[PDB]
Amino acid sequence: LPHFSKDDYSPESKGFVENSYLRGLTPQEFFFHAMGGREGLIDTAVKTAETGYIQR
Amino acid sequence: TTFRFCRDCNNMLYPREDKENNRLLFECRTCSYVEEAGSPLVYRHELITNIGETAGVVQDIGSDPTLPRSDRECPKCHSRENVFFQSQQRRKDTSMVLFFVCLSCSHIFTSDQKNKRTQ
Amino acid sequence: KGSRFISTLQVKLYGREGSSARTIKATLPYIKQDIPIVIIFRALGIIPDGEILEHICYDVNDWQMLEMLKPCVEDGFVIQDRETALDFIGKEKRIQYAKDILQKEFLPHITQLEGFESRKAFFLGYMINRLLLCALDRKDQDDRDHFGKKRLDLAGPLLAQLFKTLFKKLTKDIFRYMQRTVELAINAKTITSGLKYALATGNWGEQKKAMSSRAGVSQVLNRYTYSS
Amino acid sequence: LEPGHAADQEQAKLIRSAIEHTTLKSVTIASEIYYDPDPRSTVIPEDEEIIQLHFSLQQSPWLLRLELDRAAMNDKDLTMGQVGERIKQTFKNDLFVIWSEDNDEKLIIRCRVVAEEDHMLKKIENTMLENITLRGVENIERVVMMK
Amino acid sequence: MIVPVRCFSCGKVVGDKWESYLNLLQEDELDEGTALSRLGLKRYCCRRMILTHVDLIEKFLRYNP
Amino acid sequence: DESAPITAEDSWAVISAFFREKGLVSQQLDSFNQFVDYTLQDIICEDSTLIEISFGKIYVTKPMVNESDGVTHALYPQEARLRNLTYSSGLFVDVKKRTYEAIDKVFIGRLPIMLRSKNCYLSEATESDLYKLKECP
Amino acid sequence: DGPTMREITETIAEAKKKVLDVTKEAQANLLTAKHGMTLRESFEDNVVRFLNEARD
Amino acid sequence: NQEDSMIMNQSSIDRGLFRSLFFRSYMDQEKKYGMSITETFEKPQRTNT
Amino acid sequence: SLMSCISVGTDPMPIITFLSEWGMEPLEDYVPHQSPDATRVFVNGVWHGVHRNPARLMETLRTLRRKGDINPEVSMIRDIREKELKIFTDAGRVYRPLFIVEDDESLGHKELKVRKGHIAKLMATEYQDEYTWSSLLNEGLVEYIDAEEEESILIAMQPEDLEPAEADVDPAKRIRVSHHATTFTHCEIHPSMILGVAASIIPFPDHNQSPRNTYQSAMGKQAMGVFLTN
DNA sequence: CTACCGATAAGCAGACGATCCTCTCGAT
RNA sequence: AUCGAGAGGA
Ligand SMILES: [Zn+2]
Ligand SMILES: [Zn+2]
Ligand SMILES: [Zn+2]
Repeated sequence: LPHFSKDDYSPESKGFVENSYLRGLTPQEFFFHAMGGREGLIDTAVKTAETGYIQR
Repeated sequence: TTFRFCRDCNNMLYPREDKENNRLLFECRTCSYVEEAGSPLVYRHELITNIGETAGVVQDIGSDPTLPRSDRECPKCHSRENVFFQSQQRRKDTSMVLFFVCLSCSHIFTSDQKNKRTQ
Repeated sequence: KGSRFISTLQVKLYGREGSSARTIKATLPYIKQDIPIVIIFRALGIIPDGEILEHICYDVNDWQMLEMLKPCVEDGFVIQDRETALDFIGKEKRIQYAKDILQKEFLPHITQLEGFESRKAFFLGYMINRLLLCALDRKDQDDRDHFGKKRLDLAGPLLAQLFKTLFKKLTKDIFRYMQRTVELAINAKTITSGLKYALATGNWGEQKKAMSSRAGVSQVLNRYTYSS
Repeated sequence: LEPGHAADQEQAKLIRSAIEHTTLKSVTIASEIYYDPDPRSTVIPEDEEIIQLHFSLQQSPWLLRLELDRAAMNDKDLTMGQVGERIKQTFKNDLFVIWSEDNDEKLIIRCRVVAEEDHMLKKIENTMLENITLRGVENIERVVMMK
Repeated sequence: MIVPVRCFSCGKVVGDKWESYLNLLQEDELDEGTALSRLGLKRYCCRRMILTHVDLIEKFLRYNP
Repeated sequence: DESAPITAEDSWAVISAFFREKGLVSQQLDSFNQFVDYTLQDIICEDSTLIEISFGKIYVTKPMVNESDGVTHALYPQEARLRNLTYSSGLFVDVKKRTYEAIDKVFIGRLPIMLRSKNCYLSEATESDLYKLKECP
Repeated sequence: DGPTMREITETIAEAKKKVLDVTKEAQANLLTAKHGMTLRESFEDNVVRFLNEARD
Repeated sequence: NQEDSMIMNQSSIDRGLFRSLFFRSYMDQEKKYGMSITETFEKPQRTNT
Repeated sequence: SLMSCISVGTDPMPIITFLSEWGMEPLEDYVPHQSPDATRVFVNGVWHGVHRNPARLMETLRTLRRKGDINPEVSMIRDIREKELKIFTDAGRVYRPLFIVEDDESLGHKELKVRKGHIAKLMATEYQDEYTWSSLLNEGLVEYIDAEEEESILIAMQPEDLEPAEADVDPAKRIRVSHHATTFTHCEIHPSMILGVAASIIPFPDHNQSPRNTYQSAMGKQAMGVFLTN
């Protein structure tokens, strides 16, 4: 994200979310977790397609 | 490597053998020109490389707000003012070494503790 | 602003890493094949080998890059002047054909006139530079999903596409009512009725719909809640 | 592993290096072609020491010269000798090869074909990088030991 | 849409308290907490009844016909 | 004082500044105004001229109806919805006809209008006018 | 847990420095590659592991 | 109230909890074409149909 | 997102003209091997020429956009290390507004350009309903940015918790990142503006597992309400 | 000792792509 | 009534 410097490899820079649903996500964390969540929705939509065909 | 061009045509100069005298001659095949070679080195490959590591390290590099700034001393401008980055040689098997620029004398130094370095 | 000519240029580096004879050829619109780049560069204006590389490799010390272009020079050794370079492409009348393609179809942004070349010639050099800078594994392949490289088309740009088509079909129709008036009948419906159809259906096309732009651009709003 | 002779860890390393496929390309730093006409002498000062020897227990002025990464010459158990004989037995009787000692300052292999000959030596170095199997079974790329 | 009669959850009549509430807020410049308290709305279900309420009827009345 | 820095609170002041000036569907409206004000004039000039008939300054009315057998009514969104009509202004252009001498004003269909754009009646109505017009404020 | 929150915090925090150190290591070219993988691949592996363990 | 189901207070429903109006509209016109064939709005009866 | 917009598309031709009047050899006069440092200049993907000393070119260009004299929706991307300066007047580019952080006071040492003074005049205008968004935009207090330009800037997240300096903690609060980069060019107007219209209704979304948040935005649309007054 | 073939590699083509369901809108 | 398209449910 453009709130970071270049060549930053630390946890928080690349998606580690020091916080818990109770404590609440930070802005950055919120976004990263969003990116992760999307990836989950995507292949759930893709799995059901794939397996629906396998079954047939 | 380094290779050269015709003085007249301005075309690529292809090497050829003297035979009789045992020396190496570049010649152009557009016109006729011919010169003696400066090095014996004709061709070179490099697979493990260095060039393109320090890459576009240029005066205004200080003004770039997206480069991080460390606390290192500099080997010559004993200043503590520097910007840094990883090898610009964007390739799967490059090291993770940092390169620093002494925002005071533009001296380029490295975080590396194994390798010799002449930039 | 005005006219949409999507003619795509490819500059493509042949032969893999490990494979020798790494030629660089290019794709030209209308052109039946792919031409070694040094012919393109002649065909433009630039003839001497060393000036061509000057236009490509912006550094005298970059031996690796230069090295990569050695097989390109040999690639265009059979051709040594503007008139024969242009000739490869495509009587004699085929030289004319090429001289147009370079100025009408080859990189139409920049210019589309006559007196330039030098600008199209530097840009090709820039493309090549950028391609090589990548085979040399010194800068990465391009992120095809970088939002700064995408554009959203809205009401204006959509309607403007449509209007052009409609207004040209109107304009072509007056050239036809001009002919039959051998010795004022402007069909306003074309523009009225055409614009309705695309806004009525999703079909951003008017009676074509083969154009899958039909993807319902324009659909029936939605008022279930203020938030929806 | 052999039912032996099954948990003998070092005996298992032997098998790995026997199968993990190794190309010459994967050990070379750089390759160069030089014009060096004196079969008996070198324009390159670095070598020279190397040239006297390898006459103990016709050619061409075109020298092909490789440099091998000492670092990655241990990550696989590779001796200059194996690397040489390997090259040697490929071209058998039309490439004359010499090389540096295993523990010298730099690791180098020098070869000469045994005109239009500037171009043939360059095609060789294609075969040399992309076709010499040092050891191991082709296809078997990376190989891990596990317990 | 007008103050509902009778809190949903409990049944206490709140439909007669909309006027007074608007006045305790504007006229005596009070705060919704002590406004609600003074109107005799203690259980927080009835409190939500008036505090949440949006009076859209005003905007409906604004259409001429 | 007033030279002082800002706290995170003060940023809603600014989001309020935004929105007050752009609203929520600005990117729709700005696309349309650009099309009407400028781009529409251009499409006219291009292959436009004929071979001799040439085109010029384009005029866009305020939306109206053509009440078949009767008057041109000025048309409002509410009525359009109810009468299943198209809320759309007419297009007029200057058409010159140069008959050489040798060598050797005009209706052009109807453009549907985006509501609450510059060309639409609602674009500068006060809230009380909107209630009068039955469009929701 | 009041006390438990402090533990969890000082537990992530160790895995923070543990990643620091490895990074600091890799930047000084003293990181060795695990047989058959890239220098940078092994770093990612180490870091991702120190962080999953941290969470768990 | 198991498996993503829920229990609702009937008393508080009666007092108006989560009530909605529902409107539907139906449209019609007389005829599409003809100079001597128009459809009619009328309360129809017999006549041979 | 809430606060984002789309470029309408201005005319390039004043800029091209202005450029070749502030240095910049055109392209046909350019000789590479004798002026290699020259940052090359692009407008809309057209390479018009080169320019030695681009850090003043760029500094003028930016001061002109922030004056208003160059359309605020034009984006200007100087790439220091790639020796490139690219200007886009292309229509249809998405962009979002943000605060302009500027070197102030002493050669530290950044501040926001908006002050308490500015905020008061905005609220003066709100309550008496003089000083508007455009006011902020014309006095260079706020800026527009598209992803491309986003590439070359350092953005803060909150004025305070992202730069007051350094000199105890509440255990209930979410754990912060750092300052750790002190070379800001811009600041977020507010992080919550990353969200669209639907996800804006979700209360505490930062306490939810993300796919749920997506689900709620599917359902907010299906909920009975009062779609209009009329 | 040049040609003929049966033969192994190099190269553009395509028919699929979760089930059921509900509604509405334009065009004919 | 049918053809297409779009929105949406598990
Ligand atoms: Zn010559
Ligand atoms: Zn220094
Ligand atoms: Zn109650």
